[PDB]
Amino acid sequence: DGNRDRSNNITDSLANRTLIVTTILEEPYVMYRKSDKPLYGNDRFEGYCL
Repeated sequence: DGNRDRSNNITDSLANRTLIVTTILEEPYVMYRKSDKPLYGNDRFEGYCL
């Protein structure tokens, strides 16, 4: 078998993986959001990278 060699418009396996990303603090790419409440989760930041 020479194989069918499938190519898909969207290449993801149902998106069942948590991407591991490391970041640093730099304007305007990364900063804390302006709030007076404690920050939690993945939304403690904002900027171009997010």
